[PDB]
Amino acid sequence: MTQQIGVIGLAVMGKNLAWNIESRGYSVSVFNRSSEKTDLMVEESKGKNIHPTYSLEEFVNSLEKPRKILLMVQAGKATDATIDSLLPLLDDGDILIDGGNTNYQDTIRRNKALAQSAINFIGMGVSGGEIGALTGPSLMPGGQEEAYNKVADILDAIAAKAKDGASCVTYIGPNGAGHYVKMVHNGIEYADMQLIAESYAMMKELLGMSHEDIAQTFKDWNAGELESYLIEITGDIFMKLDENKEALVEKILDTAGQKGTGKWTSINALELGIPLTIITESVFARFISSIKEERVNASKELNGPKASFDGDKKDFLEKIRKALYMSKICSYAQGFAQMRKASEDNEWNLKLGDLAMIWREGCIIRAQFLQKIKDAYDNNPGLQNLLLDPYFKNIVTEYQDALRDVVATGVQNGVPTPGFSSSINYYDSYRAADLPANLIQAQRDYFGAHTYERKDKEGVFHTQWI
Amino acid sequence: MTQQIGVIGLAVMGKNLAWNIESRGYSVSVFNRSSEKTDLMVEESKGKNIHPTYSLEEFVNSLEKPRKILLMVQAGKATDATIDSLLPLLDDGDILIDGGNTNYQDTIRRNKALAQSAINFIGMGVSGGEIGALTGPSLMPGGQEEAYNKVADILDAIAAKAKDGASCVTYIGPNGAGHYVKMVHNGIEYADMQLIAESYAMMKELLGMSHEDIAQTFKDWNAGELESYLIEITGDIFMKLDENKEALVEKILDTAGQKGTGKWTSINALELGIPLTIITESVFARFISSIKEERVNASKELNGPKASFDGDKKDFLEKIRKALYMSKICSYAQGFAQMRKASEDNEWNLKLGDLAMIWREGCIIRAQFLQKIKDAYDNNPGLQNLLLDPYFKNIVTEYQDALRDVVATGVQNGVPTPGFSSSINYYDSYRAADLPANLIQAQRDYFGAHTYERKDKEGVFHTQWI
Ligand SMILES: [Ag+]
Ligand SMILES: [Ag+]
Ligand SMILES: [Ag+]
Ligand SMILES: [Ag+]
Ligand SMILES: [Ag+]
Ligand SMILES: [Ag+]
Ligand SMILES: [Ag+]
Ligand SMILES: [Ag+]
Ligand SMILES: [Ag+]
Ligand SMILES: [Ag+]
Repeated sequence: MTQQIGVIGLAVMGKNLAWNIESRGYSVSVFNRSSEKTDLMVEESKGKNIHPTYSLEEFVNSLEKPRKILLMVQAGKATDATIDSLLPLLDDGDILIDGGNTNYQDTIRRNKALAQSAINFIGMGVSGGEIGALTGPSLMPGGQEEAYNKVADILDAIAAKAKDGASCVTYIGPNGAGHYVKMVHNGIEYADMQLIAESYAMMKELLGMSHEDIAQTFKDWNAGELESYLIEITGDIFMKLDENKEALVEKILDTAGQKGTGKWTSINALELGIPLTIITESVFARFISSIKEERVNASKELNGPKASFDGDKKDFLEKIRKALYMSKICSYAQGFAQMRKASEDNEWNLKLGDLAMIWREGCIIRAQFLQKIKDAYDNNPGLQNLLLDPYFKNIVTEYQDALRDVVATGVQNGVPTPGFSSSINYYDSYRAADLPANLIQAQRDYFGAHTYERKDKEGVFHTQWI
Repeated sequence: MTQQIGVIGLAVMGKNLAWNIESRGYSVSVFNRSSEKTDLMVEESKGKNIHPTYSLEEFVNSLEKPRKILLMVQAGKATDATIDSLLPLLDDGDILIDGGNTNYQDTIRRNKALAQSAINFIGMGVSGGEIGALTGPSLMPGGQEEAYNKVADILDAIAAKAKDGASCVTYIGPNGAGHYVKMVHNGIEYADMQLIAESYAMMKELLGMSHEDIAQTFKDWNAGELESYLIEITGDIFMKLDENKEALVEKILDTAGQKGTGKWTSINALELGIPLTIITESVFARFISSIKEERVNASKELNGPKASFDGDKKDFLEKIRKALYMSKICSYAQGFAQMRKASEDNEWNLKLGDLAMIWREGCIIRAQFLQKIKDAYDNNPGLQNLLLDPYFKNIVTEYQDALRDVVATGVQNGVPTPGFSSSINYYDSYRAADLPANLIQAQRDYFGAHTYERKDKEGVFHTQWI
């Protein structure tokens, strides 16, 4: 009278995972604090091996040992409440797996505390949404390596299967390493969406393209280097019409939301001293678009240039394509530099070549762009920046002319390009052998006596500038 | 045998403050954990009323009550260690004042904990460097208002006197409001230093200007609307010669440092949901300046355009002046929108018109720019963005033409302008009644089923996009 794994939190995500685990031949117990949601699942699981429970004691006593408990409750304090109530009921060696979109610092705090009580805590990032959770998500579990191996086969059976037959799951590293990589991957998707949005803004407000030509443009781009799940979905979106045979994408209110992570990865980059300019401008861009009523009033008070393009539009369309691909490359270069620094500071010993399976960028499809990131770090693990990898190096040095043109016309025509500008600014700052920071060092030496180093002489110096 | 106020932490900042307090006629006790610096201060204070102590017990018993203890020790944990040791020796109503560059979150924690022991805590930001603390610093005290009034006469006597006679000290608000405003003010200074740096970069790299042409340019600008302490000193820095009459600022290693605050103010804006693009890009720009060796090898692998300017150099230099002024306005707009949001979330009831005395920007000189910031919020306290203030609004809408030319010329010439591009992008996005976030909402509605709103009809909607 025992089950092999239990799930707590029977919302859409937790219910779908329990069904996924069940469909592989595993006996699953379930529990929900409010009882109406757990017996609801019972009526939907008439043929499935799902054993409902209605108390925390019954749920824990229903699982074989070492117990494997998958936590799919609300992020934040509800998760801490579930762990705090489970802890006195658990036994030494049990495994708690938090599959929610947790801040990695909370995963580190819980994994450290429960380890003192001989309880394993695996923070697992889950990608795929409700659809993927049912059929096969991609998982980023982090925590005790021995606890992962005890549950590796369950995670392997329920995870997505790539083209190579490989499971979309691997051990990221200790404690909060899994939730961290999940956060950084989502932050990289933040940048890609903002760069695709900027590409659509120029195709619409500058080239005056229809929603038919816009959709066909992205589908063309998805066939080449820009092949990604986001580009493919973007093309289909511009083809879904509404009541009056109009593009529904244009009637959607332009206020972008975010459930954290975007804030989290930019805050982390600032803490690590990593320049995550493109992902941070993307998070800021979502902030600005939420002040919609404030923006509409500002539009009536702040004038700007009228967008005009008299030249060859289809060659400018290709320049936008090169600008999008290069800015995406700088996006990853910043994001993977962030991951390298984070593994150093957290002593995670991460393998960046193994952390290139981003979901929205073509995960199961084995997108060529992802394998190029993996191979770059695989061939040179000590690689300091993806911009210096021979492949990406060759592209950004040839595509920079297109990005500079696209940024220039965008600014001169009043169409904001926070992500495009960040990329060409990053490439120009990163490649600059000399920066005007020497002037900043001089000001800092005067105002706060912070001293300075020199380019010709060794040592540190202070100067009476006045 | 009791003094009126005590100082703990006898480095140069705390020793200068104690001397400042003494020079106004107050009896001062001093103490340092390691006694060696204490009885070095007796050797330097022969004629002044400085009573040294060598135990925390003696230091506490040497002060009249309610005791006024100014903390000037190492930021963070040395401060917490001094507080933890002081607490069992204090009495109800005693006032601890931390004058270090402290994260405002630490002040909120300390003020709440000490209040439960009937101990006042004042987090006080101090600006002006070491010479300022000796002759007259800028003070931003925050904490118990009744405790501020008990030390207000001492703070007013030692603080700098602006050129309208007023002492640059004022009660900012409860708990961490004082250190918070110091953090936001420093963040605004970060942006202005990076924008001045970008201005100098194009004067040299693009306009091929001299080092005395560059110097006289900043002094010319300091005579107009761009008058600030920063610009005036930037002109003096370019006049500092070395032994062989070379410009000394050209020899300083271009690695800009930072002691926090810049990180903190950008992390805070991300937490508040405030688009602080210009200040954050400047913080990231300092990060990029640190990887000097990495930048030097990147310069040998990543090519860019050769900077060249054919047109009127004087006409472009005036555009750089307009680009600098508008970008400065756009950073103040972000910085003061951030302060309004923080007063709301923290319940500080901040009067933004009284929080415009930024040190490096001309607070002691009562710069015309800072008074226009004060007048903007005095004339309209509910003002949501300084871009909407009639004075600033008429300047940004005229100067945008110059900023766009400066940004576009920089991108096409490979001179990185992260702050200039951020400002014009911030202006274009804030004035945009419609942004491409509608596409981001459609993508989110597909991947995570996050639903969306419409522009024409009210309600929430979810679409199957394929
Ligand atoms: Ag995979
Ligand atoms: Ag991932
Ligand atoms: Ag269409
Ligand atoms: Ag993935
Ligand atoms: Ag995958
Ligand atoms: Ag003042
Ligand atoms: Ag200040
Ligand atoms: Ag000179
Ligand atoms: Ag000031
Ligand atoms: Ag002042």
